[PDB]
Amino acid sequence: PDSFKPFTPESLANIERRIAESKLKSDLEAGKSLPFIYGDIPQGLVAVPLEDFDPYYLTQKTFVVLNRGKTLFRFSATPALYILSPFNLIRRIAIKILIHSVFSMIIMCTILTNCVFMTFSNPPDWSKNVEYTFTGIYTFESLVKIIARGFCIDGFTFLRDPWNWLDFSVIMMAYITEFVNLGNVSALRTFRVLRALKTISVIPGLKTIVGALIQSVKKLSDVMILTVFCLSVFALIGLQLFMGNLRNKCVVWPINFNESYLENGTKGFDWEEYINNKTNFYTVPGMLEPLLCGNSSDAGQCPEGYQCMKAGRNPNYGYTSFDTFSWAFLALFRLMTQDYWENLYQLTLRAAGKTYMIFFVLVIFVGSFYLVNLILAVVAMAYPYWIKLKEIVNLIVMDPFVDLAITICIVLNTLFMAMEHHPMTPQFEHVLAVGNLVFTGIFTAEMFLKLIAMDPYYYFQEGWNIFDGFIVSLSLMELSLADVEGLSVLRSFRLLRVFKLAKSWPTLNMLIKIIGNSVGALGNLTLVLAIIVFIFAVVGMQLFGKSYKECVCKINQDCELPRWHMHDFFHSFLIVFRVLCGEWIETMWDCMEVAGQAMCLIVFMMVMVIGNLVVLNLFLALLLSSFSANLQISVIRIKKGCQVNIEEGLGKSWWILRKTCFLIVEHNWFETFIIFMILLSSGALAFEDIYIEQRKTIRTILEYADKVFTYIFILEMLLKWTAYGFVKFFTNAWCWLDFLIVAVSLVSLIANALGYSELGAIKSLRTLRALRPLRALSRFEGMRVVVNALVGAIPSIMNVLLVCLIFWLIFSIMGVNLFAGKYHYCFNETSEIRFEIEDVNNKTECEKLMEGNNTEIRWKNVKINFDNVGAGYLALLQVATFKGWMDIMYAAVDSRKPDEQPKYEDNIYMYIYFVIFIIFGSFFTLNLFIGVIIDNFNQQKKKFGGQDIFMTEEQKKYYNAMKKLGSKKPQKPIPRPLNKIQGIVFDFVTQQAFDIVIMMLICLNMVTMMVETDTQSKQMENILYWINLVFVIFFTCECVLKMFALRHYYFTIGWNIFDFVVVILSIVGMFLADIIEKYFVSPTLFRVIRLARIGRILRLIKGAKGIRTLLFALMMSLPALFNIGLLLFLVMFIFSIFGMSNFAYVKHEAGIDDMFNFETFGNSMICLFQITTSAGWDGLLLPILNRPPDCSLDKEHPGSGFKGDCGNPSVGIFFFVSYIIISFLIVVNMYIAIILENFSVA
Amino acid sequence: DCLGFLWKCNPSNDKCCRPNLVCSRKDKWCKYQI
Amino acid sequence: DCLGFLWKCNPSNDKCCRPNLVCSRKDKWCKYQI
Amino acid sequence: DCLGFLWKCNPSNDKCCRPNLVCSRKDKWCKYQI
Amino acid sequence: GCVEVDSETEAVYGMTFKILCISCKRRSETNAETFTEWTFRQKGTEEFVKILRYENEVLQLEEDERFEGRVVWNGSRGTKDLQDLSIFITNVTYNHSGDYECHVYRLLFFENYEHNTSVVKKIHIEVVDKANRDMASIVSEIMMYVLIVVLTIWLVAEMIYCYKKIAAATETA
Ligand SMILES: *[C@@H]1O[C@H](CO)[C@@H](O[C@@H]2O[C@H](CO)[C@@H](O[C@@H]3O[C@H](CO[C@H]4O[C@H](CO[C@H]5O[C@H](CO)[C@@H](O)[C@H](O)[C@@H]5O[C@H]5O[C@H](CO)[C@@H](O)[C@H](O)[C@@H]5O)[C@@H](O)[C@H](O[C@H]5O[C@H](CO)[C@@H](O)[C@H](O)[C@@H]5O)[C@@H]4O)[C@@H](O)[C@H](O[C@H]4O[C@H](CO)[C@@H](O)[C@H](O)[C@@H]4O[C@H]4O[C@H](CO)[C@@H](O)[C@H](O)[C@@H]4O)[C@@H]3O)[C@H](O)[C@H]2NC(C)=O)[C@H](O)[C@H]1NC(C)=O
Ligand SMILES: CCCCCCCC/C=C/CCCCCCCC(=O)OC[C@H](COP(=O)(O)OCC[N+](C)(C)C)OC(=O)CCCCCCC/C=C/CCCCCCCC
Ligand SMILES: CCCC/C=C/CCCCCCCC(=O)OC[C@H](COP(=O)(O)OCCN)OC(=O)CCCCCCCCCCCCCCC
Ligand SMILES: CC(C)CCC[C@@H](C)[C@H]1CC[C@H]2[C@@H]3CC=C4C[C@@H](OC(=O)CCC(=O)O)CC[C@]4(C)[C@H]3CC[C@]12C
Ligand SMILES: *[C@@H]1O[C@H](CO)[C@@H](O[C@@H]2O[C@H](CO)[C@@H](O)[C@H](O)[C@H]2NC(C)=O)[C@H](O)[C@H]1NC(C)=O
Ligand SMILES: *[C@@H]1O[C@H](CO)[C@@H](O)[C@H](O)[C@H]1NC(C)=O
Ligand SMILES: *[C@@H]1O[C@H](CO)[C@@H](O)[C@H](O)[C@H]1NC(C)=O
Ligand SMILES: *[C@@H]1O[C@H](CO)[C@@H](O)[C@H](O)[C@H]1NC(C)=O
Ligand SMILES: *[C@@H]1O[C@H](CO)[C@@H](O)[C@H](O)[C@H]1NC(C)=O
Ligand SMILES: *[C@@H]1O[C@H](CO)[C@@H](O)[C@H](O)[C@H]1NC(C)=O
Ligand SMILES: *[C@@H]1O[C@H](CO)[C@@H](O)[C@H](O)[C@H]1NC(C)=O
Ligand SMILES: *[C@@H]1O[C@H](CO)[C@@H](O)[C@H](O)[C@H]1NC(C)=O
Repeated sequence: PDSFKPFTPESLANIERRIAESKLKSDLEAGKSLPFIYGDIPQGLVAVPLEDFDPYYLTQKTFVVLNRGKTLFRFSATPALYILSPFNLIRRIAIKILIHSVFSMIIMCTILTNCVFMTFSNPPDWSKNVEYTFTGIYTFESLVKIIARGFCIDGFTFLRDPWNWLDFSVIMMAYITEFVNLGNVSALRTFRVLRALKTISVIPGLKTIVGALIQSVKKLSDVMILTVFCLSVFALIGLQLFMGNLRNKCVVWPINFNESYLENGTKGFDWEEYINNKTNFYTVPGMLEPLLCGNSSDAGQCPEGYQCMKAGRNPNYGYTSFDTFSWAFLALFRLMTQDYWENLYQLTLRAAGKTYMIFFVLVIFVGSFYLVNLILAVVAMAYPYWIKLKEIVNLIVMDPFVDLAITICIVLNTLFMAMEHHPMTPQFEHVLAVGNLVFTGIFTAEMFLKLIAMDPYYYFQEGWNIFDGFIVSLSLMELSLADVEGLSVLRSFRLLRVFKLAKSWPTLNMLIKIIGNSVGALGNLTLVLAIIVFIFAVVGMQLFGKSYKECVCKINQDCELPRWHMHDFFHSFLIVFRVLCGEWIETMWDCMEVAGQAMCLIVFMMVMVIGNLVVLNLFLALLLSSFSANLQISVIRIKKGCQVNIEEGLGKSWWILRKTCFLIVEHNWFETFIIFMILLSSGALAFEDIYIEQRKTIRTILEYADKVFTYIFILEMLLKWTAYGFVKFFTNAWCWLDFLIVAVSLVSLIANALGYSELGAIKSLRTLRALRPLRALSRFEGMRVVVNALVGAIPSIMNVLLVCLIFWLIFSIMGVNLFAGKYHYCFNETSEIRFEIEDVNNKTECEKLMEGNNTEIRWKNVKINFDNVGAGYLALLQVATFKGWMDIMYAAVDSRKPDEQPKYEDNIYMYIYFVIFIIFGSFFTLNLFIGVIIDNFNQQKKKFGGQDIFMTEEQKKYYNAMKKLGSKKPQKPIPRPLNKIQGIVFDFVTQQAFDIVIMMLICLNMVTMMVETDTQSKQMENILYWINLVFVIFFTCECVLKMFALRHYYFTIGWNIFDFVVVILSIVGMFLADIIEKYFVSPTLFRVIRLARIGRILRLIKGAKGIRTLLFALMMSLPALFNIGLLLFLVMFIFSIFGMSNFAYVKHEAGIDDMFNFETFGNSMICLFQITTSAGWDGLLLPILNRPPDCSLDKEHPGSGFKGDCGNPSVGIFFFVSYIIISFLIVVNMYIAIILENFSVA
Repeated sequence: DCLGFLWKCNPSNDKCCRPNLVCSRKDKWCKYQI
Repeated sequence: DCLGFLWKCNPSNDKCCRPNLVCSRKDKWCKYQI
Repeated sequence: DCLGFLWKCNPSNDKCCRPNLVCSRKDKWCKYQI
Repeated sequence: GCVEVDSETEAVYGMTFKILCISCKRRSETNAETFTEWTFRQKGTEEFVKILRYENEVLQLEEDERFEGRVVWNGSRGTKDLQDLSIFITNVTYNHSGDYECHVYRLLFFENYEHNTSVVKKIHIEVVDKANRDMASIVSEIMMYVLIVVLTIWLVAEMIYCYKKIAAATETA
């Protein structure tokens, strides 16, 4: 060590002799700091050519240079461009500049200034002068590299670093195009955005992050193969079932041949023009697409005078369909990612029938199994007076009471700000102003006293002190200056004082750690996400910026821009931020219409894939970092200053009487009988739909059976009382719950017998019968274990729940200050247009239009708004879940001063409030929740000592046996037949080649299915019939042949029976299909029977060792998922009955229509399953919030005694919010369960 | 001339010195401008 | 001196910041050992 | 001032210092005379 | 919404009776203009004869002593889009036994298109001197008692049998 010497010519001559000797017969790398062992660079040996410090390739024609920062560089000693030798002064000067840090800083500042200039849609004229400044800097940067090192000579040169390829291409492309001064602007404009990628190479520490993320891809190829294969199987299932179903339409029927004019005229008729003329279809007034229908008994209905036919094109410009494998494959990628899947869910059910809901339940369940694998794949890779006064004030400051009192004032101050609302009376407003004035004075005095107590202005300024001092100055200036008062955001900074509580609330402090990491330890990973989103925003704006305005009439009816577009940077960025939230299909339809499908599909999918990959990596990194690791004394000083004998006649009898009660109650025969009646009475609740009047007989039967059921449960309660005793009976919660349900039933029974059946309280007590199914929770041991596990985590959930509430409270108060009373708008009901500011500017002009008989003009309000903190919480929940957040966001950007008519995007920069909340209140908040759930469920498992918590004792032994059955490797018998002919046939059928022929021919069969299309001509259908026939013939011969060699040993192998049982379905499927196509016609059965052919494609699992190990891991979790699935069904059933009793008559509006409503048990379950994924729960709640004149309080329902179609907003909010929370907790436990099995498997 | 840069004020009555001072829309005393 | 979360590291004398990080024998970059 | 050598142009519509740099339809650029 | 329900069959002499005639249209959001005509065939008579017509929110009663002064509207009101066409007899007499037909003529107004529909609903009313109770209530009332007792004797029977066993075992030792 400590060996330095300038690279002299004799050094090179020695090197070229050294290589001769070697040929005739190392953590020290470039770009890394020199190790401490070598010591500091000599006093004058810095920034010059030196000798290599390692023996690793010491004999190569190489030399080294150093930097004042002790960083290392390596160069090839051969002359640059065959002229510039290392010993020339030409290299030395450029070498001194290339290595200098200041040179890099200029380049970094150059690109940052350049990338900002890329955000301009139409830059001013002088931008060209700035444009040529950049190319001047970039071209100079390359020259220094070229003059300091070789251009492309072997070894280490300019072009041997891949990043310099982009740098060279960027510079040359600018010269050839700009100076030629001709080209397609929208085509070559995008190549400049490559300049943005230069930030990756320049900014330290970003190259490693991107390199890791690129090599992060090759881990997922195993799961990518799985995901594509399964998506193709369900795409073939969905394609077969729903060919042409999404282009059913209600067309006027019968044909009026007299009134028909074909486009050619002549008063003729032409069928092809009939079913393609839009005017012949039915469109529900106010909708944008024609209505779908179906010929089934459970599908949609057409009005009178219309017929259900296949006509026109598929919905959503034709991009939503199952008519082709490519369009079927896209529809299932949408369903896998749950992007707007409720609309595809509802469109398919409206055309294929409600009985097909099973398909969407199945695809949604398995689609969740893919995601767990994808998340686990990436996880596997991150895992005088001055003195006298100073002492006096210092003696009161820093006292625990002073700190304690100020902390209380912070809590009291926050609660004071929550009282602000709209509309607010003058007296209430005055109290808020006076109270707020006092609070600012208290904190102003606090910092002034602490400013004096600590030596003036010097010791006070530290982390927390500067912040609250900044707040105090801001509040004082706001009280003085009108310009400060101009903007509403300033009041929010007071809310940040709430975090001052983190020093005493560990869970709140745990949230600061997560936020701090995102810009601390993981700053570079976060910065890559910022650069990735910026590049996509610029790239999309350049490609599609023009198209969104040229083709505007193609995607909007009014020939004006939609609310989401890429015509400028800010709106381009918002779309990119929107897909990261999971909403990409809706914005891709618009882009495909204007800019074509090929180029739009490619970019939108790269954003979805690359964008979500980086977000997921950041989320997992934050979690794994979270897993890393005087109030009382002040109170103390305040504190300072009967029993009948059993061993006798009756004692034997009475004690024996209690003993026999226990024997009967515990007896399994008795318990099973009671469980049978809990299902019978619970199932009798499903008949109370809007059609009960048509079921006079069934209503009478179930009315009397209710007496029998409630009598039996009374006896069960009495028997349990004696068997256990009052002390034991009233000690456990399960017996308390059963008691409560019985008591409620008796009250409604004796009261009903006495009378008062129409009493309001009794009627509202009758609706509580929906809780009767809760009596089954303790009777099924699968439900009890899951419920017990959930309750054990409640104390942990609550502590994190409080942080969520307090954190969300700040955003709720801040949003109130910005949007309170600014969501109102004047609406012309009869024509359905919000008035423009020219017509009505404020509430006053809207009122003047309401004079007289003008009942069509209304001063309406957006139902979900920020009028107060309570209403703010509901709005935040809709934003956090990304359901209904579009209406909330639209009203915010339109808002103006209170009581002013909204104007289109007058406040466009209010989108940032919702962007900030999603990043902080949703992304980080969910990180905190998962951080404790994972930790809590590990301690819960650990302290119990068991390997499972969602599984019963009976399932555990089955689980243990199944684990072994998947571990004992199969043997390899070779029972040769010892026959002349059967001997040879046995030999070759068992060779690996024979399997390869089978495997390949199945793939050709798979491809033959993808070629099918709805609109295919008969000739193509005729061909595809013969090809499929051959495959059936070929595969039966495979079984017959192997059943001829392995005549009796087939049962010994588990796949041959599957091969056989999959075969006999193929011959029956084709032979029976022909039979049903001529006699006993039943098309709905024909499609289902044809699905048997897809069984062959599943045989690929046999050779897919990559995917088999995960399908097996799925089977391990099924016993646990079954128990959780049961509890979800019970919760769905209970909430289903509540919906029918409350929302069965609300007005058909928004998300409530004639097929998806709460009028019937089937409809309620369909809607409840949809909400389970939190899909479109905003459109179901909105009709329930109606109040007159939006609804009629005395509307008539023919065939029923009910009156009115109004909802109950209070019950509607409680119903939907409660289920959203509950379904979230259960579904989160589902993921934890499957993840635990996979972790124990991997 | 002008009064002190802080003084009580009420809406619809611009008694503070003009045009420098303005009555606030939150509170009951005038405001400064720059 | 330290290597970052995703920095390439040398398993022999890995500089991945302990106790959180450790070199990957199979991927050649620091991972969370947790 | 004038549009430079090879500046964007049409055969009768250049702003360049023509004919010294003057337009042609083969490139729509004021190629410099030589 | 709208649910089609059939009318009751037996009307008690001396008191009122409501003849339901509900005909819901396939899609509820559509708008239409409907009017109805009622026709009646008395017991012991073969040909149907009109008895009233309702349209434009005004009821018209045909000249019939058996129905004059004792029939009033009981269906949908306040609109021309009728879906409930019931009528209410204020005083049932034996002249009112017979077959009824409730004709509904509905004209639907679509965009540049209108469809003239027609529906006929049939009702058969029999007059009795005293109200009867439906069989579903008769059979179910006894059944709940049979189930209640048959389950009560079963419970005590098992209690005694197990009481015999437990008492005997305890006294054995
Ligand atoms: C749900 O269930 C529903 C019920 O099950 C189901 O509804 C059915 O849908 C299908 C379509 O999906 C319907 O079938 C179509 O019906 C069209 C109309 O058919 C009627 O009109 C025809 C033409 O009328 C001319 O001829 C009559 C006889 O001479 C005259 O009386 C007419 O007047 C007229 O002649 C002259 O008079 C006019 C003045 O009055 C004058 O202007 C005019 O120009 C002319 O000079 C009739 O031929 C037809 O009669 C046939 O069919 C009925 C049963 O439907 C039989 O009873 C008859 O005995 C006879 O067989 C009807 O009266 C058809 O036009 C249409 O046919 C065309 O398309 C099909 C393919 O879809 C072709 O096979 C066919 O050859 C026709 O092809 C046309 O285009 C091709 C190019 O592609 C061209 O080469 C060719 O020359 C021709 O132009 C088709 O059959 C069906 O009617 C619906 N109802 C029923 C009950 O079935 C619904 O689909 C289901 N929905 C779902 C989602 O499942
Ligand atoms: C150690 C182990 C211990 C285990 C102990 C047991 C734990 C698990 C069970 C707990 C029991 C919780 C039950 C609480 C239910 C309260 C609901 C309630 O009091 O509601 C009442 C309201 C009243 O309505 P109204 O009279 O105004 O209607 C008027 C309508 N007119 C006009 C037609 C009459 O009802 C409505 O509003 C209807 C809409 C609102 C519905 C709210 C939710 C109701 C259902 C809850 C199901 C809970 C399932 C839990 C599963 C397990 C999870 C872990
Ligand atoms: C008792 C109750 C429990 C109470 C506790 C609940 C906890 C939270 C309450 C609400 C959270 C759960 C609701 C939810 O589901 O939404 C969260 C979502 C789950 O998946 P989603 O499919 O919904 O989101 C689309 C996935 N692509 O996570 C997300 O991705 C949110 C979207 C954020 C990602 C978009 C871009 C942001 C990346 C950058 C952000 C940080 C960058 C660093 C800046 C310094
Ligand atoms: C975390 C969540 C659950 C916060 C919930 C807070 C509630 C205690 C607040 C927030 C919204 C409040 C409601 C907002 C508006 C109104 C209308 C208000 O109407 C009137 O006063 C009548 C008209 C008048 O002002 O004279 C009656 C109280 C009420 C229901 C409020 C009751 C108390 C609520 C539910
Ligand atoms: C709709 O159809 C009804 C009958 O189905 C028409 O009413 C009849 O009209 C004719 C005249 O065309 C009269 O002679 C009959 O007496 C009417 N019968 C009844 C019961 O009213 C009605 O006019 C048709 N409406 C339209 C617009 O075509
Ligand atoms: C179109 O109308 C013209 C004018 O009568 C006629 O000559 C021609 O045959 C028509 N074409 C068709 C395809 O009906
Ligand atoms: C569609 O039908 C209407 C009604 O007959 C007609 O006015 C219109 O011209 C037709 N359009 C086309 C494209 O055939
Ligand atoms: C509301 O719209 C209707 C229909 O276009 C129009 O007649 C009416 O004048 C509008 N109201 C006002 C106040 O302009
Ligand atoms: C409402 O706006 C009008 C002009 O559109 C204006 O003259 C009037 O003073 C405003 N009134 C209020 C209360 O804002
Ligand atoms: C029916 O009319 C009779 C007279 O014919 C009268 O006595 C009786 O009270 C009436 N009852 C009703 C319900 O109209
Ligand atoms: C009923 O029929 C009898 C038959 O004689 C007749 O006298 C009577 O007027 C009819 N009407 C009534 C209301 O009784
Ligand atoms: C039917 O007529 C009776 C006659 O008094 C009336 O009380 C009742 O309200 C009517 N019912 C309807 C639905 O119009």
